[PDB]
Amino acid sequence: PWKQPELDPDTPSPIFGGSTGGLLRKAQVEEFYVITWESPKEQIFEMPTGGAAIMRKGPNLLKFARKEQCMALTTQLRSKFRQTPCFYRVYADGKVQYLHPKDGVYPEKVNAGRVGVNQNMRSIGKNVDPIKVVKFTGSEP
Amino acid sequence: FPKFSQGLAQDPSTRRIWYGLATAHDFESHDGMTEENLYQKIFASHFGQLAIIFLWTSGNLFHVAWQGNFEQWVTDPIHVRPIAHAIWDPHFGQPAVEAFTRGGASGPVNIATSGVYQWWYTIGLRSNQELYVSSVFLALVSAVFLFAGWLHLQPNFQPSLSWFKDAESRLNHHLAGLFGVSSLAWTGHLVHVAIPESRGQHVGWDNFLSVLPHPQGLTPFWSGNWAAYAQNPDTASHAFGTADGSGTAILTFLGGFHPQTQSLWLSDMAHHHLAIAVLFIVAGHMYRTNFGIGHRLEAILEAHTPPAGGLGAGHKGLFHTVNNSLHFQLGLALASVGTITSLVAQHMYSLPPYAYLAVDFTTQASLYTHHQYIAGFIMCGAFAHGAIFFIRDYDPEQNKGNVLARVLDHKEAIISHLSWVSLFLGFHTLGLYVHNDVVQAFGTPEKQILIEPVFAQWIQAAQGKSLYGFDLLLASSSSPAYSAGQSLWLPGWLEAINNNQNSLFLTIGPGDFLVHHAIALGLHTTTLILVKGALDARGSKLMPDKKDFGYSFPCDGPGRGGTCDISAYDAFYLAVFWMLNTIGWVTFYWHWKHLTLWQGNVSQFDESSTYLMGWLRDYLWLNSSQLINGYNPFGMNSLSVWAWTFLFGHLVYATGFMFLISWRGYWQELIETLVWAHEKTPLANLVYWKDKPVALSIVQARLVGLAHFSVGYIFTYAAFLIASTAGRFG
Amino acid sequence: AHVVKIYDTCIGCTQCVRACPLDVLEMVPWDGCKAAQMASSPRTEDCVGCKRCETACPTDFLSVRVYLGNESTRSLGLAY
Amino acid sequence: EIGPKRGSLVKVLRPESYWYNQVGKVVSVDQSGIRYPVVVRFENQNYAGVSTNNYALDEIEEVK
Amino acid sequence: DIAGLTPCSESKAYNKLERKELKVLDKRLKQYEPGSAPYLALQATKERTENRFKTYAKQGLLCGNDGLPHLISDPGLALRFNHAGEVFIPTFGFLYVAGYIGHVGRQYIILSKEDAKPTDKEIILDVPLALKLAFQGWAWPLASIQELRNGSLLEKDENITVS
Amino acid sequence: WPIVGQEILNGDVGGGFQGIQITSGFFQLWRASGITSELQLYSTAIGGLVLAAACFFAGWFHYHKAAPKLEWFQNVESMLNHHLAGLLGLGSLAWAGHQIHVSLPV
Ligand code: CLA
Ligand code: CLA
Ligand code: CLA
Ligand code: CLA
Ligand code: CLA
Ligand code: CLA
Ligand SMILES: CC1=C(/C=C/C(C)=C/C=C/C(C)=C/C=C/C=C(C)/C=C/C=C(C)/C=C/C2=C(C)CCCC2(C)C)C(C)(C)CCC1
Ligand SMILES: CC1=C(\C=C/C(C)=C/C=C/C(C)=C/C=C/C=C(C)/C=C/C=C(C)/C=C/C2=C(C)CCCC2(C)C)C(C)(C)CCC1
Ligand SMILES: CC1=C(C/C=C(\C)CCC[C@H](C)CCC[C@H](C)CCCC(C)C)C(=O)c2ccccc2C1=O
Repeated sequence: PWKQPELDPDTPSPIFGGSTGGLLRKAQVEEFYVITWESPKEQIFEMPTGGAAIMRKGPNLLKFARKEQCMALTTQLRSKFRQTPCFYRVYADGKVQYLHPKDGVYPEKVNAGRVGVNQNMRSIGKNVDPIKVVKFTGSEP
Repeated sequence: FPKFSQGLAQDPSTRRIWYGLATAHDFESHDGMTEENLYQKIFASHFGQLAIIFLWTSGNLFHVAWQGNFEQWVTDPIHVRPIAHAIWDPHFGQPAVEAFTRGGASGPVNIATSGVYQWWYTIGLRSNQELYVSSVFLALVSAVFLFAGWLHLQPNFQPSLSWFKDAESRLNHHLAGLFGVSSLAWTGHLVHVAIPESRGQHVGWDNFLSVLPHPQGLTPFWSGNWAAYAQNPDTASHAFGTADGSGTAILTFLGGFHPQTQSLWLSDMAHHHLAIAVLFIVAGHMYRTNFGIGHRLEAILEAHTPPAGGLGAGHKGLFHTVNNSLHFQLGLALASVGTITSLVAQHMYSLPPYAYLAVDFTTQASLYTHHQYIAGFIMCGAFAHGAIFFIRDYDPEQNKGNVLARVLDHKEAIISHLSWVSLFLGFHTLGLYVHNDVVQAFGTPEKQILIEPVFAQWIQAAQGKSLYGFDLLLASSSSPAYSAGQSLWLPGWLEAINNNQNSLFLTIGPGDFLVHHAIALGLHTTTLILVKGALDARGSKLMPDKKDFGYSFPCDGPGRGGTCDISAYDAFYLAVFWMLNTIGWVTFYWHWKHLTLWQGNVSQFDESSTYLMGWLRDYLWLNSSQLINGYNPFGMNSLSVWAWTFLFGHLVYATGFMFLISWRGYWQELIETLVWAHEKTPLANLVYWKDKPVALSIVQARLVGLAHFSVGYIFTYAAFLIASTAGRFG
Repeated sequence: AHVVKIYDTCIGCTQCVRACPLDVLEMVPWDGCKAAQMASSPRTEDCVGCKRCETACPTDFLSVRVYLGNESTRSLGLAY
Repeated sequence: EIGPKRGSLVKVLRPESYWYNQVGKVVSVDQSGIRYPVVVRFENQNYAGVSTNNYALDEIEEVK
Repeated sequence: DIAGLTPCSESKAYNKLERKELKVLDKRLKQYEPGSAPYLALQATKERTENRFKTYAKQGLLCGNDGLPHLISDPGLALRFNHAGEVFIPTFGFLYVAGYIGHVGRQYIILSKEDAKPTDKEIILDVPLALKLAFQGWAWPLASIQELRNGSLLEKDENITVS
Repeated sequence: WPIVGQEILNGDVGGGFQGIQITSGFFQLWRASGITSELQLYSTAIGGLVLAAACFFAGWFHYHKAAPKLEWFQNVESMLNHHLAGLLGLGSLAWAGHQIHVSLPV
């Protein structure tokens, strides 16, 4: 984006009684993920882990243990309610990382700033046999 | 923990522990590997398997001599039962030790089934002292090999790569010394020791120098009168231990069996391993090694190219392919060893080589099934290790136009013409059994389609069997083949084959016909599954590049309609089910045809083996009576251990169905639920795993479930085979 | 710790990018196609191995391949 | 014109392809320097369900 | 005779099996009355059984020690010892019928593929065309060798391969 | 029927009759109700074909010709009222009529 939005760790959360699909001991020790978005009204939405919850008008914040749990929610909000979520990654040390709209534009739209990675300039197939690379790793690279 | 692989050590789950064991002895995929270090690590490991063999043999000798009845068995071999090892189970009760002490020994014991008693007794062992002395000998030889695997790994004594890739020297030394000289010495043992021990003379290390094998000595050998050693053979009325009816011969060509011990003449087997030593020493001097004379291997392959071009370039480019590919060399060895292992099974039951083995009915069975089940496992590895060659060690540009590329080019024809034979035998064989099952059921047993195997009966007539009346050359006195070998082998051979109380060329009927064709269904379709996994290992239309992934991977995903079980590992996986089915038919047919012979009622097999209810009624249901009553509510016999094992295999077989039917995704969601409970529990949460728990992988479950499958397939039949035959004693 | 390689036959459909839940794939400009787009795989550390990307590529044979390899906590999809 | 004519049938020569040594109609051809310009359409589906694919000049040849 | 097999006429077990299978019906026939339908049904089965045994004996079949007829497959022994109808002749009776099915299905496949939408012609058949080919296939061996000698039977490397 | 084998299945059941032995308990059902003759079974069969064609006819009528609306289906409280009283209630009362008036004396 213009600039990465820093994390506001104190924002209101949705109205959700709780469930058993929440966070486990891995979260405090290794890492966990949090997602933010801004809603115009009070609505109901399905959580990835558990049941239904009620959003809040204004900013909202959740905490998840997996990136798929977060991106599963973005696909729901972008489609059903047509919003623009953004989620981070929090380590146990307190470090924070801004992941998904890393360029500000979603990945399915091009942008001039991006640089290609893992781009082979050949056709699928048309690559050396494993015997040529028998004693080190990799036939595709 | 895996030091050879850093990729798995970083894995936090339990997949590290499982995959660390399975990839242990796969040296090629290890980290920091080199072609030179590979051969050295193999050469050292192959010393290890020898160390376990010589120790495994030493354990049988000691545990037999210390706890067995070898001294008592020789005096009355027929009636006395052999003893393998004693029993100490404190969870027994008093009725069990009274039942398991059937042997002459004080405590309970296990009756042997291998047949080592008949083997050791034949080669001249008649005491327990001689077995103690031998068990020490192999344990020394075992330790020597362990010292060599360590010694030949050191900085010095470390063979170079050129030393391993010297094929011409390996053939000459191994064909001449390992095969020939060893066969020459074994003849030296049978002559200097065993034949005297049969004829009463006690020969040992004390007196083998003073005692002559022949009265004349070696003066016939130098003079050229080599027929003096075949002058006075042993008579028919000859006891195997005593000198009553003995002779002076050491090399003879009598042919046939010995009358008392329905076994081959020792003087023949002595004469046998001599001639084998001569051909193998002669073949050893063939290839070229550090002298001007000799053949070269590469020059031969390049030459045998047909001019017209039916094979293209021919056998060119193959020498560097075989010599550099270890998987190629391993496929040919297993395919050769796996076939030989079947010969050992087919040629021993018909030609008993040991004394008092034909009478031990339980022992003949296990030796047949043991080798044949091994022959299937080995032979399924040849194709599997042959498929890995196409992925890892195959170079198309080097092997261009040769036979190996021309096979891989038209593989669609091979796999297709194979599928015809499997389908053909499958429809028409089953249709006849089902045609006979029904028409028996409606009370009309004469409408069955019973076809006589004329082509096989034509052979037995051409090999001395006068029952069928074809009157072929060797069943005809006027032919030259009868005239030749009339003085040599035929009087002893014709007497045995025409005797219908031995397993030498048994009578054949229409029931034997259907099974030999049903066996053909197994080999042709089992080969189809393994051939396909090999030729389509490099690529398929569904997966044009399998070679990039590897031999074993789960799948390529649900896309393209589904890609489950495509890899060559999954072809080997499915063939083992057919290997076991095929060997089961082969082995069921051996047991029942022999039981009817031993029970005297051969008509049981001929009339009932034509329809499938006979197999379920007369073979399985009937012979499972004494076994199933091993532990009754009234009491328990000595067969209780077999009935327990008989269920133990019916259970292990079923547990594999879990890993085969139920797949991973059901379980990983379940383990996630137990993880939640372990953390939310008040006191158990204080304990925490070091490695994260996850369900078993996809490929692991196919392996695990196949092990639980095959072990029940084997433990179930072993109990039935031994219990059915032992309880009836015939 | 999986490997994702995209090949020369991409046509800029973006169906691979839309399908991946974990945001491993993104679109980058390129001069080889009509659409003037190409995929990329900058962050394979977050890859999981679902092979939904391969399912969406409409080519004769795939412009995207997931070559499975060494596992990890993120790759095994472990919430714990 | 750079390549084969519109509506012309051609035979494929990619070894990887489901349509190898098979015939298909040329739907279109791009003349902007693209590596794989020739668009081809076949009647038979592949394993996924797609009946079109862009091939190259060298990878296609005349029918039969 | 051949292979140590007796003819079914001279065998004792063959007649033993006849006396057995009839004794079962005679015991079963005692229960019912003479003029009832169960009596007529069993008497017919008795009549068929007596006919099955005499016809198999009249046909020069070979019965073994068990008393059941055996078949011979080599055409040499079959023709030499007059046992050709058993296996050797039905081999040609089948192959005429089996090739009939191939020559018919092969022609329906080729002809429908020369038109538009051949996929619909498989699930929704052209019955007038199928009957036409089905009554034109009496001489399929002629057309096969005609098509082989001509060369329009096989395709020539216009087929998909995999590598 | 008498073709290849297949007549031995018509076992000696008893009663001047031979056929397959059933295990469905219809004979005891037809005796629990008053049924002494075969003529009652014929008429009962012709009734089923008549009622079955009506049921098939209704499926065409109540779909192809005159099909109800979603409102008619959501009238759930009327179903239970009719299906309890009408179907289970009167149906059991009617059977008692057959039991009382016919099956008991027979
Ligand atoms: C009368 C003339 C004559 C004949 C008949 C032959 C015949 C032969 N020559 Mg030969 N040759 C000749 C003159 C002749 N030669 C002369 C004048 C020279 C010059 C010196 C040579 C030099 C020569 C060389 C140098 C070589 C031969 C070889 C061969 C053999 C294989 C050739 C071939 O194309 O494979 C036949 C082609 C095939 C493609 C094989 C088809 C395989 C079938 C279809 C597989 C079926 C399998 C299936 C499982 C079957 C069912 C089995 C089931 C019942 C168990 C063949 C026996 C080769 C040889 O020795 O190999 C044995 C070889 O290397 N020839
Ligand atoms: C009793 C169980 C059983 C049976 C009957 C089969 C049968 C077959 N397997 Mg198989 N298989 C089994 C268990 C079994 N398998 C198990 C447990 C495994 C381990 C996973 C495998 C693994 C396996 C592999 C990996 C392969 C096979 C193959 C084959 C085929 C071999 C060709 C042949 O002889 O066909 C003819 C034999 C038959 C017995 C035909 C069955 C049909 C009969 C005639 C009945 C006809 C139907 C009848 C008219 C009634 C239908 C009415 C109904 C529709 C209402 C055949 C269809 C191979 C194959 O397909 O190659 C061609 C192959 O590659 N199987
Ligand atoms: C001859 C009178 C007739 C005609 C011409 C039609 C025509 C039509 N009906 Mg209609 N229908 C009829 C009678 C008729 N119906 C009757 C009597 C009923 C009450 C059951 C219905 C109920 C009905 C419904 C509920 C629907 C239609 C639909 C349709 C349309 C699609 C037809 C189709 O897919 O064919 C199907 C052709 C068949 C031959 C189906 C045969 C099915 C039989 C009953 C199964 C037999 C069971 C078998 C013997 C058991 C053994 C199997 C074993 C494995 C156990 C079409 C306009 C559908 C529609 O509106 O289109 C979207 C629709 O949803 N009809
Ligand atoms: C001369 C014999 C020989 C030799 C030297 C090798 C050598 C090798 N094989 Mg090979 N193989 C052989 C015979 C041989 N094989 C045979 C006969 C078969 C057919 C069954 C195979 C089938 C085979 C396959 C399918 C594969 C190999 C692989 C390998 C490689 C090592 C894999 C490894 O470390 O696994 C170590 C594995 C283990 C330690 C696990 C084995 C556990 C077994 C299955 C459990 C047995 C049951 C249990 C103990 C019963 C107990 C009874 C209970 C009641 C108490 C290596 C090159 C692998 C390879 O090259 O990968 C690319 C591979 O995938 N082999
Ligand atoms: C005379 C010299 C000589 C001798 C005796 C040997 C002997 C051997 N070499 Mg060897 N070798 C030699 C020279 C020699 N080598 C030279 C000069 C080189 C360099 C070119 C090598 C390089 C070499 C390598 C690189 C390797 C060997 C290996 C082996 C061993 C093979 C494994 C084994 O036990 O098979 C035993 C086989 C037999 C005893 C005979 C054949 C068996 C068949 C099946 C016949 C069966 C007969 C009969 C039916 C059996 C009945 C049994 C009875 C009890 C019932 C064996 C001990 C391997 C090794 O180190 O293993 C540890 C190995 O990897 N060799
Ligand atoms: C008439 C159509 C037809 C023809 C001419 C062939 C021809 C052939 N098939 Mg094939 N096949 C067909 C249909 C046909 N197939 C169908 C429908 C199936 C799916 C069940 C198969 C499945 C199949 C397999 C699995 C295999 C063959 C194989 C073969 C070859 C050897 C013969 C054989 O094993 O027969 C086997 C025949 C069957 C197993 C059953 C065929 C089904 C019926 C009997 C014929 C179809 C008639 C059709 C419906 C009538 C349409 C008439 C029209 C006027 C309406 C041969 C080239 C083998 C091969 O790979 O080649 C070497 C082989 O292994 N076929
Ligand atoms: C896939 C593959 C592989 C594998 C292979 C295999 C495994 C094989 C099989 C095969 C086999 C395993 C074979 C067998 C053979 C055998 C035979 C071929 C034999 C025969 C014999 C004969 C010739 C004989 C004759 C005679 C005599 C001598 C006398 C008597 C009579 C008679 C006639 C019997 C490899 C590794 C190479 C690699 C590549 C791929
Ligand atoms: C077997 C069968 C059948 C036949 C039969 C039937 C099923 C019949 C019907 C039935 C009936 C036949 C019924 C009836 C009923 C009736 C009723 C149900 C009545 C009652 C009444 C009431 C309800 C009451 C009355 C009253 C009173 C008492 C008082 C006042 C007045 C009133 C009115 C209220 C069919 C073929 C179809 C089918 C198959 C099987
Ligand atoms: C039950 C089950 C599991 C879960 C099973 C588990 C976790 C059991 C394995 C762990 C237990 C604790 C080991 C039990 C001990 C064994 C009896 C002995 C093992 C001996 C080895 C150490 C040699 C899977 O992961 C799975 C995966 C794919 C297909 C099917 C299945 C499946 O069926």
